[PDB]
Amino acid sequence: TTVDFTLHKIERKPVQGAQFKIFNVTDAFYQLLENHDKTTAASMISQNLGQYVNLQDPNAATVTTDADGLAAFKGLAAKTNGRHSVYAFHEAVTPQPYQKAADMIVSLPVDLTNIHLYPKDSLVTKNLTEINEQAVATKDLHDVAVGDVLTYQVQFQIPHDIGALAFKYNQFKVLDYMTKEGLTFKALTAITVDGQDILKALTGKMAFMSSNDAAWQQTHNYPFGFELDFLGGTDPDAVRNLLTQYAGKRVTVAYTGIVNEKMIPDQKVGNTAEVSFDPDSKITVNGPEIQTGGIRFFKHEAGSSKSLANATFILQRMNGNVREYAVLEGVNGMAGTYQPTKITWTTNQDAATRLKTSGAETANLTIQGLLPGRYTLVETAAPEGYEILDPTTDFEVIAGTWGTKTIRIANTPVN
Repeated sequence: TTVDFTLHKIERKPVQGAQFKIFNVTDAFYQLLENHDKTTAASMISQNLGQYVNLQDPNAATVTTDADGLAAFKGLAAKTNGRHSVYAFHEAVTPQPYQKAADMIVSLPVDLTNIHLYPKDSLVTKNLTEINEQAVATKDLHDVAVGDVLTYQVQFQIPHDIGALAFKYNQFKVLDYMTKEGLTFKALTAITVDGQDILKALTGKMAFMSSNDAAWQQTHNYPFGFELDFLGGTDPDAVRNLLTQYAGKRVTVAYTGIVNEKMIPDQKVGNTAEVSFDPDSKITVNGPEIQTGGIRFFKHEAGSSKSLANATFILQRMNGNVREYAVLEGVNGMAGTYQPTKITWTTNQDAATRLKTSGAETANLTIQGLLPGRYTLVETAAPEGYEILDPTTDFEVIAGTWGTKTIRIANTPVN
């Protein structure tokens, strides 16, 4: 009825600061057991854990590694609804410069009370390193605004025997993609190994494709992505010679992506990097999730539920002492539902974008692409026939959603 898990994060060197989260996936596992083997289930959850769990669940117990790189999870249940429990583990945030461990899983009993796990790192790794050229923390979930330039790094090892004849290696694929929309591929910014950029040597010598290319949609299904084959370009030989002199070393592929107006809230969007040396064998990792914010209002005649169009608003934010006001690009000829390509901020309120209500029934002013935190909707004009009731409506964009509810705002009829 009771078990313990002692996690040991080490990378020779122990690692303090790494936070782990435990997930009970007992019933998620036994669901797959109907269609699948124990091994196929065990791996499926380990591979794509976020498919089976909310990875940022508050209730999922979380602990941080101490000085010794050690993290206890005391007193777990052995059973779970008449099944021997199966628990999954996930490194939620990692300190610099360390990498994110693989998402390991265990099925009970094995019996053993004090169970010591040692979460090793994945053979492919992905991170969100920067947002608008400013470094962020390595964590499983990042909240984003529309028009943000996101910088990703996919890291993987070169085989020790890369220059073998048997040539042995004629393919070094690197495939990144997202299943759901939200990003557009901006650019490949570097390919570094041994802290030295080899992108200039490789350009015009690899195969390289992305979402922006006409050849992508016929060959790949996905809205965002890029494919990169080192040994499948116009000069595979020279590119193999280049890689052999860094045989064993860790290549990092950096690229930028732009958050677009198809990115919607209530939708966490991950990416997946796949590395393959042949069509037979792939090593693969899922990056961190990203989500954006939004909010809905209902402008109405006081007392009734009468929707009032052409009530003008500006969105206000605090920057410590400083008031700032939203400037929405890509919203020429929109009203009610605003789906901007970039929300940027100004201290001059005369320059701020005037948001006008539509007169739709359910909610007649929506904004997407917002960061979470506190805001204030300021009514600059009531529609003709109505005076303003309360000039400011302060609210909170909840992290990754449309909010807990649509915010009703009343106008007073003059007659």
